[PDB]
Amino acid sequence: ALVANTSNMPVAAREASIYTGITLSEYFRDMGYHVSMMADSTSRWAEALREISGRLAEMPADSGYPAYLGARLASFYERAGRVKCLGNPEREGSVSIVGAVSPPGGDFSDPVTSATLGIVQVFWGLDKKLAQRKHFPSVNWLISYSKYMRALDE
Amino acid sequence: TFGYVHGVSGPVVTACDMAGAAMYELVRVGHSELVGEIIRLEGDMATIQVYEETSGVSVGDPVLRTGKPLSVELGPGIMGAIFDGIQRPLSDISSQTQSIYIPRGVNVSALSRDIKWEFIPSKNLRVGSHITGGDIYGIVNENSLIKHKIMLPPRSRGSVTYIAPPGNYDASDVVLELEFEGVKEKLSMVQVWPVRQVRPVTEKLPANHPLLTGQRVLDALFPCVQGGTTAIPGAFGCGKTVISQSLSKYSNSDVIIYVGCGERGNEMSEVLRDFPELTMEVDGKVESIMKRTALVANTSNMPVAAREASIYTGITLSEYFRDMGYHVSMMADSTSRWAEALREISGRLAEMPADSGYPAYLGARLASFYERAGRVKCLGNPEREGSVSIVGAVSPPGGDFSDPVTSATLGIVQVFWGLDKKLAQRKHFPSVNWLISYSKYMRALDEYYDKHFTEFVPLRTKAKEILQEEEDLAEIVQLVGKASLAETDKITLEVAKLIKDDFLQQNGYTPYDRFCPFYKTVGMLSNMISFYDMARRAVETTAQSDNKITWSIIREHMGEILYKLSSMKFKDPVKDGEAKIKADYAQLLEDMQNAFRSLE
Amino acid sequence: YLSQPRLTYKTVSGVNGPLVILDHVKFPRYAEIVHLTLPDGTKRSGQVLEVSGSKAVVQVFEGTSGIDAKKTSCEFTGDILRTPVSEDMLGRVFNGSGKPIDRGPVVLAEDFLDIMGQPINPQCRIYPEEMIQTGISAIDGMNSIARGQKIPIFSAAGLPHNEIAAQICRQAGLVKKENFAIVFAAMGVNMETARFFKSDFEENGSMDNVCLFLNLANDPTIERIITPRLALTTAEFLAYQCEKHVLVILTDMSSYAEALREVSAAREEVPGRRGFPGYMYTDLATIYERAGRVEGRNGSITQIPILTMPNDDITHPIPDLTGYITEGQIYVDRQLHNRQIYPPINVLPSLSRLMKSAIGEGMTRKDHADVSNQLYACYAIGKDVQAMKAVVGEEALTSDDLLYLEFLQKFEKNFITQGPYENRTVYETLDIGWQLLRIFPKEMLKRIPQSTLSEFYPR
Amino acid sequence: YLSQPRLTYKTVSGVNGPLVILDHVKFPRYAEIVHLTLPDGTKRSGQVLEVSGSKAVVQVFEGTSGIDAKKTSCEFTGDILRTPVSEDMLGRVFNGSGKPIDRGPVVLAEDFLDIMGQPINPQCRIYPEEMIQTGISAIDGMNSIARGQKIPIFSAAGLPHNEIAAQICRQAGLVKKENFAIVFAAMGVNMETARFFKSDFEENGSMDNVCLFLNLANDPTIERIITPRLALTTAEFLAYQCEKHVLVILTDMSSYAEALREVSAAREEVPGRRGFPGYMYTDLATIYERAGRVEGRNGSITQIPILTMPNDDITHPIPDLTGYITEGQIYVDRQLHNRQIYPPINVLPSLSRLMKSAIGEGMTRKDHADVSNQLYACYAIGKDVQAMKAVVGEEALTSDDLLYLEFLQKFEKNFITQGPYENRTVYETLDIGWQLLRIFPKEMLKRIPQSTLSEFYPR
Amino acid sequence: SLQTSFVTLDEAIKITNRRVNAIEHVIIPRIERTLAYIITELDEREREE
Repeated sequence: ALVANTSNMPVAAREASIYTGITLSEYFRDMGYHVSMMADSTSRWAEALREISGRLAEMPADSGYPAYLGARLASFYERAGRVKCLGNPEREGSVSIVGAVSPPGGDFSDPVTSATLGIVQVFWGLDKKLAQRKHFPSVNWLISYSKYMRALDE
Repeated sequence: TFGYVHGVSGPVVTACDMAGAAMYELVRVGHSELVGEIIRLEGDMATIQVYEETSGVSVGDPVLRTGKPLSVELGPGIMGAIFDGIQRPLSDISSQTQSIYIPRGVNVSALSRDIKWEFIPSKNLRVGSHITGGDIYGIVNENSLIKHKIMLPPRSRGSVTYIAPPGNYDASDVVLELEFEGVKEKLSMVQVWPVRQVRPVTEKLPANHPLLTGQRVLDALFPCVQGGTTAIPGAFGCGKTVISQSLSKYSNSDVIIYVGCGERGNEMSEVLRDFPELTMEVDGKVESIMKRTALVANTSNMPVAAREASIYTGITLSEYFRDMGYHVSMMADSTSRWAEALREISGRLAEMPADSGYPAYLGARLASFYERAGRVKCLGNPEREGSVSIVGAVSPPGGDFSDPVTSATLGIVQVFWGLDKKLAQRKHFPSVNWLISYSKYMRALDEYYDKHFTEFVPLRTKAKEILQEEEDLAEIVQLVGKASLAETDKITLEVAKLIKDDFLQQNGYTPYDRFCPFYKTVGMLSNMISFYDMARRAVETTAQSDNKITWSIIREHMGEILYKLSSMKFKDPVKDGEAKIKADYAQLLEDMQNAFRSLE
Repeated sequence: YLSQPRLTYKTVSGVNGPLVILDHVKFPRYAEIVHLTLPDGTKRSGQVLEVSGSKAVVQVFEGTSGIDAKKTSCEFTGDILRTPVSEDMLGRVFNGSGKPIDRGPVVLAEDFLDIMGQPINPQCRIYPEEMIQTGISAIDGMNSIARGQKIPIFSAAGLPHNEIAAQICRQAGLVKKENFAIVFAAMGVNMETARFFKSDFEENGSMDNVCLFLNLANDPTIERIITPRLALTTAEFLAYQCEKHVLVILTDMSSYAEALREVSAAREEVPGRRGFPGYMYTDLATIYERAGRVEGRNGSITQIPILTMPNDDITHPIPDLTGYITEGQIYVDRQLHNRQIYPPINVLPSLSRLMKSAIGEGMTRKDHADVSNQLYACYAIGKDVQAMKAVVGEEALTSDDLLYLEFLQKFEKNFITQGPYENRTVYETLDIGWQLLRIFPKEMLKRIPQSTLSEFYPR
Repeated sequence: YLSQPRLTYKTVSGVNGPLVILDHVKFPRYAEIVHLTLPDGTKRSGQVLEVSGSKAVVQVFEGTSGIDAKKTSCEFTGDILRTPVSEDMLGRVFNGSGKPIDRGPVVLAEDFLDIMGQPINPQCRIYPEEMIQTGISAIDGMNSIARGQKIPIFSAAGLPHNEIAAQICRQAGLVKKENFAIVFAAMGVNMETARFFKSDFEENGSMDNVCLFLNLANDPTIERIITPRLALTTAEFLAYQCEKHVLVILTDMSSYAEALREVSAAREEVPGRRGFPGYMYTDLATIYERAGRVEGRNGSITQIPILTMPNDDITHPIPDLTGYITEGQIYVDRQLHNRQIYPPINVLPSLSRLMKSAIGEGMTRKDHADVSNQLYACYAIGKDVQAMKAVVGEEALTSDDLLYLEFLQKFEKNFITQGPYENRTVYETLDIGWQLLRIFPKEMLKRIPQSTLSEFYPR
Repeated sequence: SLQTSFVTLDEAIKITNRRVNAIEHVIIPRIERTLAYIITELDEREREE
């Protein structure tokens, strides 16, 4: 199933899209299915937060983003995970989150990439200089890491 | 027409009881009548930006409202005067006060009202005739060079009800009266036009007529066209004086305007001192350049509003004469200093900064500045035409090209006369870099060149190819020493030197080389390129075997020809007429063709 | 329709930069258009960007110079900027505000459309599956254009990006071996650029299918952010209501971005990078995403949002945010132009994000994808060889390196160089590709399967 | 004169840092000077920075501690800050406020001038001509100061920029092929250096022609802002009204700039580039450009602003904004100081754009320009040879290289190295130059015309 | 003797020129790009402040 909240649609709706997606994922998680949802943007959600925060005349933090950006991303990603379900039937499910981020210029320094990397446990960094050579997928393989190597060794 | 000062927070004055005011209107604040503008308005209160010092301004002081926004006074007496960036005559302030200072709140009319000008009506108009905007109804005789044509102000029209008879009138009298829908307008010889507004034209035309400057370089290789826009770097050692003097002295334009934006006091003194001493032959008589020039002078310590406004004041004066059918050439001494003044105001207004601290609209302001230049078809029934050229200079801090002001300028101007300092150190003038400089009017002028000169275009193409090859060969020569080098490359290297020495280089302090007429410039290049082709053929047709021609052989064989080619720059146009110079150049062509023939 | 009389106000509260603030307004409407008359009779217009109680903030398009506080007269239209549109706008020339400047009459509307438009329902949007033949090998081969695709040309001041766009307008056809309606928004440009395109469109004999919108460097900077929507609004009428295939070209989008930045600073909005609004992306999407085919209708809109890259900075917010929205870019540079190569299109940093589906069996030729990918590999390596050779010297190279230097040199002059009037087919382009690929032995063509090399390589 | 009784107010709305906010003030002026009397009888000065209706806001020159809102009285003078000026004040030492600190009397004025003054009308500005010799060879025979130019000394923190400035005051004067005065202002100077200037000027007999202003580091920061205005106000009186030539030395403009930033903060202005006010450019020009020659008068003002480079970075706004509007630079280095060379001035990065007019026949000596040009080339070459020596050794050098190495060693030891108490006039400096040039045979002195060599080279 | 010194020098010239070329084509361009990046990002931080 898929959710469309395209770039030329209302910017506020970008927040509802992200939460709607994960909420749907949890529902199926509860039924004993393995769910692997992915929001292909993230930065567009944080961008919506910045635009609204501006209209609200809030005090911004790093690079114009709301101070609570990290709070929103942390609580979003922590809804992922393999769980034992509630309910007498003893189901087992999971929600994975594979989220894209769109750093401006490809510079992994913006508040969204920085905050995201402190939350996610697998970092699939891509290198624009590999994409220019059509070396796809453009994975850098030097800055990427996965903290699940030991978990899967068994 | 008066309001009152409510309070002062520095250079910003808050007015009360000033409901009847428009944004970017003008006010004279306080008992000294300080010049300022209204920016923010709220209720019956207004926020005034004062250009000059506000020390001494009291709460309750009067403010006189002036209906017109920042505007330039246009009429007789504009020529020969030096103005402040906001159109204040400096030569009258210093002479009507006997002071050395510009008085705070000084209020001297831009054009004096004590001069009785010689005014002649057009003699075609009668009472009851129809006149429209841009029409000329009489001419003022200022001096021997420029006739000052009196135009009906734009956005005005109607039936003529009074025409002044021929006679001597000052700028405060009434010369023409016209009635539109029962409303009579009394017009003097002076019109007022907002400086930020573009004076309308019938149509904007393509620029096709060359700007005939006196330099062989910056013409033959890098043409400028009347109505075109160029940029010139401004560095201490670049030798920018050569262009300034050559452009104002011998150009085929009619009116010269020199605009300072905010330079060092001593630099403004050099311009103000040099210009009055420049002369040119006109009808056989030597006339002062100041009889067909106007100058706007602004030093770095002038009010920032004037330094920012100076650039628009200049071009407004330029368009004023453009509408007369004259070709006007305006030089902005430093558009970088203008951008500095503009950034200062943005800072003063606490505006959000953009690239390298400059206002977000920097590019829009520069783009709309240069767009005002060009050849136009004028307004009014006389069906006259004219043009404005801009040769504004850029001087970014550090000499870099990354500064948004120079980067934006280069994306707007169609010709770049890149100057260098290394050439000056080598005593090679004019100091033109050649590899950096370019001109994008080469195609636009192709029609003119074909019609009048024919061979100029292939010559300039070959000339740039020869000079570029000399640069391309630089690595080969360094690693070889001209030993393992083709004889055809030696021709390129030595002929390219000949070009640099006895063509692109010009000595403006010699009476014979003060001005190089175009027909002489193309003559000089034609013979050098013709020699190049003959030398290439002499080697190439004999380079197979047995008996070959080399560059050393050519030099030994026809050394007199190489001398004659170098001597061509000494043909003084003042004593040797057009027919004589061409005749001598034709003889060189014959001498050369026969010299090579003896080798085969 | 709106039957109630309009109200006129003389209640201007104050003026702050480009924003005129009115008070005592009855039931202010958000994003409604206001017409105002200055004391001297000048007429100007603006849009309400904020309402609160009895106050409304009007952004004036022409500008706020000369706006009074006591005599200014404003009237509220009662609706959003809906503009007249008709099919017979083709062949007309308009200014940046949508008014005619060709001495013809005003538009005799077939309808009035909201300049803001509406997002197309993604469920009815149909994925592009048609290729446009641009005739430029640098594009048709390695970065194909689909009908409905969004492909700006990233350029830099002084480069012939205006000539490339003009060329595309004349020799852009189909690979099905068709008359495109062109809407050209000339914004933030000088007279010579607008006259260049206007003359070229007449020279091509296609003016009957060309609608021009002009907004020149000497025109107001606020109108420069509605002109694109005016052009697109016409395109939407033609493409989605009259089933006309439309090509929409927006001139240097950077003048749009700068005009937008001016508005952002004026309203004190939260900046992102280089002073541009934090919502610049959303605003750009509003402009760019008005493109593509819609299921059940035979029209399409193709966009070419050409933009100038400030200081050749590929990471500048303008090309950066555009790159995130559009399906790739053509990208020209100075390294090719400085060598008199035309078109000066640099394929390495370029891409077309629909090429993978618009080529191959049933579209062009089955080896299309394989030729493109191998050419990219060979071109990029040749550039790597120059980067090495610049330091180690030609004598330090082996035969494995000289092959890529030979490829690179022959590639640029045979494949990329064409000329303003050289119109090659896509089939000829691929054949040329093979002529360059056959410089290498089969073993080095590692991006191409043997099922392709065995058929095409032998020739 | 005004002859209007002064009003004293006890109405205070509040006190906030350096500012005291008054109430019910009658027709207050901006920049009006007022005097406070505190409950302890203490008197303090201040100046009105904002007047919003009846709410005048005054900045107190001294600290605001001890000021209440019930008993402190504020006397208004009815006027602005006008400095009493005379010829007699030459030979006096004043503090930043214009008060004597030399145990002498208060100045008995010849007139009162607004210290902000007025801009000099460019139409009557005369291009700089003759030279003012400093007595320091490194800046007389290499980068002389024209009688009317403005050439800054850039120094890093810790270098002897104050010792050189003091030496200039003791040694500077006219060429002498009674009408010369120096006005010296130190901004933000510490107590130890303030003693240095005062004692060094008095002991060596120079004080008769020096007007000294000392603004100490612990003095009110607002007084530091007027200090250079008082110095120039005096210079304008002495120069233009009393027909004499005035050399104005402004020491530690970087400390001025810091005090200016503090004033901006007091006004609650948003800081500009690197924390400095957006108007720093015009503020520096306001001070700097009040100098030069004027038509019809025999006086002149020159300036030698002295600026400490923060972090030794010439790019910093302070030296950048200064140099951008001045004519060349002296430039004091660090390597020369660590090598124990005094003065530590590096001739290669220095420049005086007006030297061409300062020197020559009728002003200094015929050969001045030729000696300078040849010495500069010889020093630059000697440094180049020295760099080569470090790579190839002494035995790898040829005879010409050894001559350039010998020149470099003796040039710095004899020509540049001087000592603080040796006064070298322009003619001795040139003769010393020739002693260095006669190291080379005539054929290697490429920049000196043969006519000059034949007259001066031998003997 | 001339031949041996010559061969050693020719290797010395190629090695020295290669190092010089790398400074010019690799190391400095990289330092200049880094410095320009730093300057731009610092101005961006100034703006948000």
